[PDB]
Amino acid sequence: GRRGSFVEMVDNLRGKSGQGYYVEMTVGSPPQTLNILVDTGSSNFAVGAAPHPFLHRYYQRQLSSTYRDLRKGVYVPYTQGKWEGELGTDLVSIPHGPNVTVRANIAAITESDKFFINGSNWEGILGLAYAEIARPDDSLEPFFDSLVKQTHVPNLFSLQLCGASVGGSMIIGGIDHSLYTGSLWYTPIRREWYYEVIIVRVEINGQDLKMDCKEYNYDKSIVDSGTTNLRLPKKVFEAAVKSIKAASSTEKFPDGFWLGEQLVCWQAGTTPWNIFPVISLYLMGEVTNQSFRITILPQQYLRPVEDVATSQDDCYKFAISQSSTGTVMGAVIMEGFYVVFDRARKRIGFAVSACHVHDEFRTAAVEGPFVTLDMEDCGYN
Ligand SMILES: C[C@@]1(c2cc(NC(=O)c3ccc(C#N)cn3)ccc2F)C=C(CF)OC(N)=N1
Repeated sequence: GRRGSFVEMVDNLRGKSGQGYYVEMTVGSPPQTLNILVDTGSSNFAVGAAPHPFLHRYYQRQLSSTYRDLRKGVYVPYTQGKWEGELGTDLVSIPHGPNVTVRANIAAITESDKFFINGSNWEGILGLAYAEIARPDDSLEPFFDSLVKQTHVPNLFSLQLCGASVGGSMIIGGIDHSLYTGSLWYTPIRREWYYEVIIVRVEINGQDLKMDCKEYNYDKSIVDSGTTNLRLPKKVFEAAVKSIKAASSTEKFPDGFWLGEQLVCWQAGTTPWNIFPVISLYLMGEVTNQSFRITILPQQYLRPVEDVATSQDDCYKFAISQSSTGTVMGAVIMEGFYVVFDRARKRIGFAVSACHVHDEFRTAAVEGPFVTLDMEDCGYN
């Protein structure tokens, strides 16, 4: 397709619960196939390049006639573990994506810790965010930037994350209208580094948290397909769970559950969804003093934990958790919505996902417009 319909790319995402969403890619000539995690929270294209025992397969540079060494390394630490690699370029394509082949930067991973997941079916990570947060620096052109520069692929992508096997769609260079219902609503990308946005108001079951909105974006709010949780700043988390506790006080659960220190189980088929509140985030709109509201269900924040071998019941993780890095709108948010990363226009569109899991009483929602004053004061500097 060219606009509005891209049958080729529908259902091009796979994964497992809690292990993220991956797309099939090829690197080098002749083409080497790899499953690659779709990550809007980073900016490196990095692939396994050595026989780590967890890996189904890895990039074999020796086999590629189109491979070029940049004679430079890159060391990428995170909070939990790291990866390290050798920088180069090669020909990269997406079999179930646009019908093109691009020369892109590839970090050939040669050492890692707590990076590859044991039992997962991906071998690398596609950083979809901007050069500003690329490693080692902003001169290493991210994949999507190389894609847009070298081809006629429009400067946007969209994500439908569907939620042991998960599915979804990454529509590269377009939007597929079958993937959502109702209207897209757009929030401005504040700065092109992460996919930074501003949260303007928070409601639990319709009840405003009544916090200084500056808190909601302390020090950052981002959209991140490479994180499971809805992550909230601790002050906001405290307030949020306090209200979530109140709305659900029809039942009691240990404190640890709310901190994700323990899991909570119900007997098969009898999860009290209705005891749990909806969560609504108001996002800055396109227009001065105008906002919109996205609403998620317990279906989104209470996640099935499948691999619990010491229990026979239906066990769940509370997937809202505190943070030091700001708000992270991960899979918990994105699984409710069709999300349009409108890079050309510096904006992010949300619409009700045609695939989000709901019940017969409550649906995920995108609603507007609303009148919100002082939305700029919600940003942090
Ligand atoms: C570069 C990475 C990253 C992300 C992941 N992501 C996942 O493993 C993962 C798991 C489940 C879901 C879901 N749903 C999404 N991503 C793995 C390794 C990894 F290094 C680092 C962080 C933390 F700082 O956050 C983001 N967005 N990306």
